[PDB]
Amino acid sequence: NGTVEEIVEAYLQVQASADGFDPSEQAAYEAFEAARVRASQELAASAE
Amino acid sequence: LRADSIAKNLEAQKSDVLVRQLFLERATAQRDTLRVVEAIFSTSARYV
Repeated sequence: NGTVEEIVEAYLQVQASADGFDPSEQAAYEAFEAARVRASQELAASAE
Repeated sequence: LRADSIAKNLEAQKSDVLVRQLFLERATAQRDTLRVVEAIFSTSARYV
C-alpha cells in the first residue's frame, strides 16, 4: 500500500547509506544486492 | 554544557548543508553530460 518513495526508502537503506549520496553505480549494485539477500531470507521464512 | 553548546552551535552556522547538496547534484549532472559528450567524440573519431 506504499508509494514509490516509501518503496525505495524501505528496501534500499537511503538514510543509512554513507552521508552524501554516492551516485556511483557500485553503490546501487550493493544496495540492490542487500535487498536481494533480505528478500531471500524472507522467502525461506515464508516457506517454513 | 553551555560552553559546549555555544561552541558547537556557532560552528554549525558556518556551514549550510543544502548548498553543498545542490553542488553535489550539479556535479553529478556535469559528470553524466560529460560521459555523453565523450561517447560522442569517441564515436565520431572511430567513424572517421
